[PDB]
Amino acid sequence: MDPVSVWGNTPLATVDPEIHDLIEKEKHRQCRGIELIASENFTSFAVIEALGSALTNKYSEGMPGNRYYGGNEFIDQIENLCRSRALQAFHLDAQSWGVNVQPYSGSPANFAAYTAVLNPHDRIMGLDLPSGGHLTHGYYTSGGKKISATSIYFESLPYKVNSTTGYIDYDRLEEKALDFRPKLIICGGSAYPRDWDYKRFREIADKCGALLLCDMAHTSGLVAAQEVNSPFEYCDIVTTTTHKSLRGPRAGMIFYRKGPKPPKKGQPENAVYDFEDKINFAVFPSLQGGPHNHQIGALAVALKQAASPGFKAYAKQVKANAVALGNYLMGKGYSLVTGGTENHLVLWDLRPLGLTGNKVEKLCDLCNITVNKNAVFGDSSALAPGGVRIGAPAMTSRGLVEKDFEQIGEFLHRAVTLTLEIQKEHGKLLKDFNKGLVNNKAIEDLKADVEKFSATFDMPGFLVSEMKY
Amino acid sequence: NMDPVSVWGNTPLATVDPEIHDLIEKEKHRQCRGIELIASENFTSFAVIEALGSALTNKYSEGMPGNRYYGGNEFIDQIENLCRSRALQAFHLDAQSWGVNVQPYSGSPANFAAYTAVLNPHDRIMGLDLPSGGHLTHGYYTSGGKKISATSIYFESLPYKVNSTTGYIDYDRLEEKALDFRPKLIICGGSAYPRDWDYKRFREIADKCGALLLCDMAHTSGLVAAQEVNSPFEYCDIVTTTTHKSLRGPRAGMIFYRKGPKPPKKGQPENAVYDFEDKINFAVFPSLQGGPHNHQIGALAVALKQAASPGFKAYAKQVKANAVALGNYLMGKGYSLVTGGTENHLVLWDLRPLGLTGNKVEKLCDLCNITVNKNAVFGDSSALAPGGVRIGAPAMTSRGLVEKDFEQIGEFLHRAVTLTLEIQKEHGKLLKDFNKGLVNNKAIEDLKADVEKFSATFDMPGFLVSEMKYKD
Amino acid sequence: SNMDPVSVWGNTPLATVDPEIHDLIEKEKHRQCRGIELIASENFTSFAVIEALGSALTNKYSEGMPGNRYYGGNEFIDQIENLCRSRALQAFHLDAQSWGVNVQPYSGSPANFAAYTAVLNPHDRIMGLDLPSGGHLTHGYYTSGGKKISATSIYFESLPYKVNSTTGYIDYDRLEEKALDFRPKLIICGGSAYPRDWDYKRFREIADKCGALLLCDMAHTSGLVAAQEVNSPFEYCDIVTTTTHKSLRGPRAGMIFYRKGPKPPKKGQPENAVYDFEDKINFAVFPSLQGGPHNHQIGALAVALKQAASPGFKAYAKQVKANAVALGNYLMGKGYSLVTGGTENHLVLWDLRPLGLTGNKVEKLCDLCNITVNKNAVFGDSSALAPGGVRIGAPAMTSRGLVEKDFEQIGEFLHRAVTLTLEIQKEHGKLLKDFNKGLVNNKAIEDLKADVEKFSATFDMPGFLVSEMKYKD
Amino acid sequence: MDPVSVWGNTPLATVDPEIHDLIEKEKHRQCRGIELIASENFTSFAVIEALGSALTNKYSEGMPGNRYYGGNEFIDQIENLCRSRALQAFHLDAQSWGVNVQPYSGSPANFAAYTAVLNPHDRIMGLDLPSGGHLTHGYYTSGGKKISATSIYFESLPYKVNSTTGYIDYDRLEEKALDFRPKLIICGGSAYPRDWDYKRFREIADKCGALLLCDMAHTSGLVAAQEVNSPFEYCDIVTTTTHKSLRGPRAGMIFYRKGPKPPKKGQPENAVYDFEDKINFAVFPSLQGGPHNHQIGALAVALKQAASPGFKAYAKQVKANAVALGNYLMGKGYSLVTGGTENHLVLWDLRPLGLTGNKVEKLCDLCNITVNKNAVFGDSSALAPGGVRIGAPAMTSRGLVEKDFEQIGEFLHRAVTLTLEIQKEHGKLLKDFNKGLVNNKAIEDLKADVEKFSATFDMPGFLVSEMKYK
Ligand SMILES: Nc1nc2c(c(=O)[nH]1)N(C=O)[C@@H](CNc1ccc(C(=O)N[C@@H](CCC(=O)O)C(=O)O)cc1)CN2
Ligand SMILES: Nc1nc2c(c(=O)[nH]1)N(C=O)[C@@H](CNc1ccc(C(=O)N[C@@H](CCC(=O)O)C(=O)O)cc1)CN2
Ligand SMILES: Cc1ncc(COP(=O)(O)O)c(CNCC(=O)O)c1O
Ligand SMILES: Cc1ncc(COP(=O)(O)O)c(CNCC(=O)O)c1O
Ligand SMILES: Cc1ncc(COP(=O)(O)O)c(CNCC(=O)O)c1O
Ligand SMILES: Cc1ncc(COP(=O)(O)O)c(CNCC(=O)O)c1O
Repeated sequence: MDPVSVWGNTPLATVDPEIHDLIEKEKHRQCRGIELIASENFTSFAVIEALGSALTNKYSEGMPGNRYYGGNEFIDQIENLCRSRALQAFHLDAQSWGVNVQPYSGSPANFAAYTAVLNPHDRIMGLDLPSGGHLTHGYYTSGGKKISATSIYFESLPYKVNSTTGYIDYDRLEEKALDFRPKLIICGGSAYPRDWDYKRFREIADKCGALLLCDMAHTSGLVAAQEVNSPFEYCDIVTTTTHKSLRGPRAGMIFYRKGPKPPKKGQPENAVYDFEDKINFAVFPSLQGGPHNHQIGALAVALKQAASPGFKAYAKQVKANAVALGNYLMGKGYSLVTGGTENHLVLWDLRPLGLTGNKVEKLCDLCNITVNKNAVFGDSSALAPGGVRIGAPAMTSRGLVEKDFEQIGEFLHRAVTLTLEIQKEHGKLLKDFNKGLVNNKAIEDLKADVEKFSATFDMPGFLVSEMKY
Repeated sequence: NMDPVSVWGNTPLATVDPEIHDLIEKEKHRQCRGIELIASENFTSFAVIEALGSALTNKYSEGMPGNRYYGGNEFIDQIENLCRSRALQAFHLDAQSWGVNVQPYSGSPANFAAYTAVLNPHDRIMGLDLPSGGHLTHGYYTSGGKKISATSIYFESLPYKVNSTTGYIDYDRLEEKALDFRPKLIICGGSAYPRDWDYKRFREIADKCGALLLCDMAHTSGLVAAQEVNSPFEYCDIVTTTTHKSLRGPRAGMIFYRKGPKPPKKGQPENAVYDFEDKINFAVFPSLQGGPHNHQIGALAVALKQAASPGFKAYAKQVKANAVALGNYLMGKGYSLVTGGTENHLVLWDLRPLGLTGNKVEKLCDLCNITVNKNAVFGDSSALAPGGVRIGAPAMTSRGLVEKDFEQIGEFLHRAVTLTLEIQKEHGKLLKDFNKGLVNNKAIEDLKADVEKFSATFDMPGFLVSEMKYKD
Repeated sequence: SNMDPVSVWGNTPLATVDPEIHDLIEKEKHRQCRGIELIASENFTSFAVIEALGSALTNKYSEGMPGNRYYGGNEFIDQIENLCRSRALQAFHLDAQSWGVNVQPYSGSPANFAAYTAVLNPHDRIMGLDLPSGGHLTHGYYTSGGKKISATSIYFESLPYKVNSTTGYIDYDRLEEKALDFRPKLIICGGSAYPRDWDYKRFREIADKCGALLLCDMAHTSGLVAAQEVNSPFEYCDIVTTTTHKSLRGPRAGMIFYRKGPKPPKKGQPENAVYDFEDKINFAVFPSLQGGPHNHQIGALAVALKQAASPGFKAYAKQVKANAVALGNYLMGKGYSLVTGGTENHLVLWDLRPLGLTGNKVEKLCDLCNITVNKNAVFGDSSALAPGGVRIGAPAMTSRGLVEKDFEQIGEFLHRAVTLTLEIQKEHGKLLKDFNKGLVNNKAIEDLKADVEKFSATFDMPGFLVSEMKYKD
Repeated sequence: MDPVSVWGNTPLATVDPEIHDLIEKEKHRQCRGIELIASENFTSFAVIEALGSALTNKYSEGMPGNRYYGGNEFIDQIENLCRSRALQAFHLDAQSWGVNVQPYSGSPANFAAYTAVLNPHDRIMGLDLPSGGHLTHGYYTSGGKKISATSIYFESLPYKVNSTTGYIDYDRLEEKALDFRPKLIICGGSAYPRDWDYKRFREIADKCGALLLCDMAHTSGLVAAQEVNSPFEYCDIVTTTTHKSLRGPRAGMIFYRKGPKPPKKGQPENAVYDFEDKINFAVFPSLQGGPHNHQIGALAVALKQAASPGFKAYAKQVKANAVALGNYLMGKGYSLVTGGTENHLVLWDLRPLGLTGNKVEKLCDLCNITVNKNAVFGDSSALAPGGVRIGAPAMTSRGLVEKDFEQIGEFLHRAVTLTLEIQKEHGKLLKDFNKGLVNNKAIEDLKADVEKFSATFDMPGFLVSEMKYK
């Protein structure tokens, strides 16, 4: 065999220079560009140290103090600490709320949450994907093609935003819920630029007999910082990712109510919530196997970080940065969904200009401007949807303030002005528009300007001064 | 006022979070000061860990390489491409005949994705019964009818069993059951089965009943990569696996699927090609998962390189030799091993002839720094107090232990079980009474000290012991 | 310990084998011709139909299709079933290369469940008219409280469409909107208490927009359809189901019509594409859902389908519609509220809530007066026990020969019944147990029963000779 | 409009001469041949008079006293009498049993019974169709094709008879039930020639947690006459048709337990059965609409007839006739599944002779001998199965006794010998064999002998001229 030191203790740069080289290049990409994917962030080195740790070695199926394996003395303390810090980060009373921190990621957390409270084929309603909801909110297409497993194993009827204002159509939602009678109503979304009227969602849920779940994955950092409405006030269950605005590792959690139910006509006195055992069982043994304890430890670190005054100031800045970027784009005459934002992102409708989102995402990516084409209301094609989604969390984490985001706006303005000029000269068909991308001097200049701008800012997670490139 | 970036973002865990830092340091200590015998556990390499804890965690990359839903994946695509190519290479697969998806978060998501790819809800599956050695996700429901795995809720499961006396898979009963039940999918591979699999026979059975054949090689994938056990790829349509067990990688999953022309079947169009790739990819994303965890994928690409090396082959040989040597020691003491030995990395130990349940042995061992898990054995209904303990060699073999060290582990386990027997005789079989013997017990203290001394004489992969906070 | 002679058990009349059942049937015969039968789904079928219904045809097992049976001995059963199917196509003026029919469903609800089983997998999506809006149980009925009632809401995923709250007409825009979000595999039209005709053309437009199959359940108006007195669903629907005992005036049975031959031009469908319903629908009926056909029903149905094709039957269906209108006009001449303010078919749906009444009260008092109706849900109802309406149909009494002025008398009898219901309620309270107290020893109920009976006995009765009947007064 | 008397009172022979002629030809066919379909019977004129009556005109959804329509004063009394005569015919205590008599037929009864106690995709086990079970007992084929909706809306795992004895393999049933964990186990069958160990079925159901349902459709008449084991002693639910050995109209019935549950380790004290409301709801409003009241009335007549001493003697004779036919066939060296019968039918395995049942059924049909081809153990083809099923109820109703059924045995022996000869001349292929079914002198002679034989017997189901006084 090989001595332990050789295969087991040698650094990555020697054991696997090919992968090491690719990681170093990805590290250089991350701080040499403008990273505007609304679901991305740059997590802390401390989170990354817990992530890449011996915690990966441990099997710990079960719950702390009730495991299927020996050896979990410290894994249990880690998971317990993570759970308690999660309640604290979101200002929850442990007698009123519990949390499962084992979901591998956001989509597993939602599927487990649904499995906990729903039987196969029970009805759900979530925000329609083109209106800003997530895949796992029951997404099938307007052509009736079932995409998400949440529209396969359950019966989805999505609700939509107002086609002209972009705000959730609460009236239609209530009418729909009353006809369809969902077992579960989901709120929260992936590309909705406004806050959520959780009070109205509760009102509606109560009127049709549904459970109410909020998926706060995108805004969970703003929620912890109390910079947006808290779903916990009104929802039975709250799921979330931990890697977005929360700035943690890639993981999920499922919060659930505990204790006495609020008085409701038709329900016994002393009625208590009964989510905890079902939610735990749905994560394990129903759906997952071994928890990823390096994720839980990393999560515990990020949850402590999210409770700090500094994180709260970061969340304020994210919102202020998104507003300042949005105001810049509208000041150039561009069209934002709902005409502004209340959170970390803006949804920018490109159809009034003539372009689809893949065109500007492709050109932007050539300029080290990382966005993602994103569905907008009415869209039927995931290849060429009508908009781009831009978020502030990632570059806010690198220290940027409003003026820097106005310069980001300026770069996007240039990128889109180039996009239209390439379209007005080489056509609207895709491959014909690709022609204007090869050896484009204005792209190279925009790229050079973007790299120059990006390199002026700090980078969490790792030392620029030690990276290979 | 926002924190300066370095203050929250560039400072070490030791400073940002002393509590978690200390707990990770205690766990690192616990990992090298005991004997780790959980068959599904391993100690992965520092190189794997360096990729796992990396900026790769920052990137959203839904889709496939070259077909993503986000910009910025120039290097993610190369890493995932590399990871998939090394996966095929590790298992000696022709890329015209096999593809792989390396995005599943873990083994259970890999299986549920593979099922979702090829099955509609409520379709029929057949896997090894859990008390016979099969995994949760192979359709586990209890002998009392209680649906446990979601793979028994969203699909219709009919488990097959081992022979009640011999402990080997009853292939005749499996075929008879399969022909009556008519499953869409037959699953092989196990979690607590100590023998190799007659995959050729599984193929014949699957052909007779029209079923797909999937092997879950999570436990033995390391031995398969080293060609130390039967390869499921010769006969199975689909192979799922985890990567953190005998394969010694990160925690992740992998789905392998055939590609290219299908073999001849009467009633098949000629020039018929497999059609798994698109379905399997689609099942993983956008059907079930969201963003890949690229730090896992990167770490996996590193582990797959390490598993394709001569030293890993010799590791896999040693793992098997250690399990055998340990099984022989235990059996020499009169202990019952299911199937009377092993052909892989684990032994399944039936404690019932001793008048013991595995939770008692597990608890006592844990106090002695011997880390095992209680395990169901044939006929068990209690997951709380099943009739067995399961012992594996991958983890301690990765620390450099050879047969004589595993005979020593056999003796420690012998002492552990003898002690458990003594506690029970003094205080009683009830768990509340038995626990009364676990407190201030000098022989537990003594066995623990002996285990810690033995365990401390071996190297540890993954981190430098000279660097750890708790060296004593 | 000996076997009875065959004739003793097997050839003796009901009147001697079973005096108690014979007497009860004689009392039901008396009941049927001595009151006013206004249940919209009831009719009085012919003696000829009844003679086929009670026949040796009941003795035969004939699973399968004519010429492809699982039993021998079907030489004549095959000819009867073929004649029934061909007469079914002819009664609805269907080209046999464009339409086929299955005449084995035991009744209307089996017919629908089979039609759905043929074209749907379990949990597939369906949209039918909401029951309080006029749709049938088997059209996906679950309550506004979310309780699944019909198995069609258990084995399939239902989303009902509704009428406009104020007008009572189907809200076609809301249906289209709902269909586009819900994406049903099947849209159902036809109803049980919808008093207007159906815009089948619009249903086809909606169904094509969402890629759904389109099925019409014409159970209630099938007689009016055969007579070409209402819109024909066959122009626009893929599948048409129906009972045969309602306005069609036959036995209790069901039928499933389905298209055959080339499919009309649709972008995305291959050229030379043909319908593929026949095998699927037959298989759903048998072996999937039913066992042996009820050949006495099929024979009787064959008789009814011949009778439905006659000039006299078309005149019947015109008189049914004229009678319903005359009755509706009389009722709203008194200020009563009919849903949609009138009718285009055989029934009216009478919303009693503006009177402060529920249908179960009116139904109970009517029954005591020999006026046979049924309480019936109206828009917004949640209670099947005490719904807000009563439904009145013309088919049964029209079959006894009643014309418009007779139906205006019926309206007056109904007006008197509702007035008495109001007085009993005013005097005895609105709670059911208190209202019931006013139904005992009530002279006006006695008087109205007497007037109804004397009116009722002035008309003929199909199905049996009143001159042979045991209870002639 | 036609006067009422023209369209509505004129007899069938004038309104519709075509259908009248076909019915008359069918009556002639029924009394001129030998009717051996085990599921067929000749019902009484009294039953038929109730079936063809003004009861067909009434809508009566709901239960007696709780209808969705007015006017049910007398339909309620008819249905109540039907239900109580159903309990009486099967010697059931009304405190311990209820019955729903609205199922349109046997298959509707079973699907409703299952819908009452099962959720979609719940697990059931019934006797495999080639082993003798019914379509509605979860039938999918050995090639895995779902055939019955009971294998589509529910999850079926059939249990089989012993391959070599033809008797149900109870040990394998138990083993299967323990592995599969069905919610419902069904017993009773369509082509099983032996009685059922209901005691063992109860033991197996108690052991795996399942409800136990008997579909007694084929033997219900023998059950009412207490000539076979009663399923009611051990089963939670008993479904049945009424038109087979029970000699009634085509209808279904669902019996269900009521009252205190028998002592069971785990069940709370004072536990009561809770089937009634669920069974009623499953029939209506879940699955059916309006009851067919003319069937309910005709059923009430048949149930009174089934309670009689003469019907008990009929049931004895059915069983004696099946035994005598079975012994005659075996005496010719033919193979019967299980080597005999304990009920009304014999299942005849034609494979040892190189024959499939469709050939025998076709030939027999040409000779006015009405049988049905029938699957036997191992069969995959429904078109050309391995056997023929022969039943005694119908001929017995015409007064035939053991010697008459031995002559039937001889006609069957002649028919099969004649089939084994048309297959030497013409070949095993259907289209080939089929050529010998035209201008066959032996077929013609056999048909004439069968005719002469059948014409010597009485026939129920028309009115006797002397009784034209009442
Ligand atoms: N053969 C085999 N052994 C194995 C596993 C496996 O999948 N297969 N496991 C990992 O792969 C662990 C055991 N996984 C299990 C998880 C839940 C239950 C179970 O029956 N849970 C019920 C009862 C709980 C109780 O009794 O306290 C429940 O959760 O309610 C059994 C085994 C370790 N050993
Ligand atoms: N054991 C048993 N015998 C019985 C019946 C039964 O239900 N069970 N039957 C009454 O209860 C009749 C047979 N009923 C059957 C109906 C359909 C199929 C069947 O498998 N049909 C397929 C194959 C068609 C073909 O091969 O041509 C199909 O319809 O697609 C089999 C038997 C008479 N004998
Ligand atoms: C055969 C098999 N398949 C899949 C899994 C699941 O892997 P994850 O825990 O990553 O989901 C396991 C885990 N079994 C763990 C054990 O046997 O102890 C397994 O044994
Ligand atoms: C609202 C929401 N919920 C759950 C998830 C799932 O997280 P995972 O990818 O870890 O499964 C996402 C991810 N959406 C990513 C994006 O909006 O770009 C999300 O936006
Ligand atoms: C056991 C059994 N159960 C139910 C039925 C169905 O009855 P209906 O055909 O009325 O739906 C049958 C009919 N089997 C007919 C035969 O054996 O020939 C049956 O044999
Ligand atoms: C539209 C419609 N479809 C099907 C049926 C069912 O017929 P059966 O009862 O034979 O199952 C009805 C009966 N409804 C009766 C009524 O409206 O009063 C109906 O109105």
